[PDB]
Amino acid sequence: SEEPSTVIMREAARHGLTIVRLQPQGSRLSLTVQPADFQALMAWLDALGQAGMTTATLAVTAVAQQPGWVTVNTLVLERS
Amino acid sequence: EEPSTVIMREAARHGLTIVRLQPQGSRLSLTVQPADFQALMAWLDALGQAGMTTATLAVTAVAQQPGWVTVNTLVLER
Repeated sequence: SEEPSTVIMREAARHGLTIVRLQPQGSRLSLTVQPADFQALMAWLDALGQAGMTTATLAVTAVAQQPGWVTVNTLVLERS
Repeated sequence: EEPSTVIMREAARHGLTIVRLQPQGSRLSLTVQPADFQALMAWLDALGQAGMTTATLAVTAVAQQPGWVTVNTLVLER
């Protein structure tokens, strides 16, 4: 059905995420994302899960002086 | 309410098992057993709505169970 990049970018536009890099990682997808509002990042990951893309690795750390924001240290998704 | 009360009540509401909850001032370091990722995120969202932010999170998928993860690091901030 839809290619993963289409879903990822449509949902990134909806939830306010900036994609620095999207590249394959074996059969998975590695995403490099600019620092983000954690609530918006969770809403985006939930939308990707609804499109059949599970979160294989996620590591985030709060941004200094902005506790509700996080640096996305690692993000890897599985294809649908 | 004390942060541990909210954290433990909400973990039980989302089926998550806490095996260590260690205070570090305004930060709380947790050790959580492997979990359904959607439930883990729902718990963190409910904690955020109660004023407790996710300061550090590191998870990796469970091999052969893709919707599940191991919670390698979890630190919350009150």
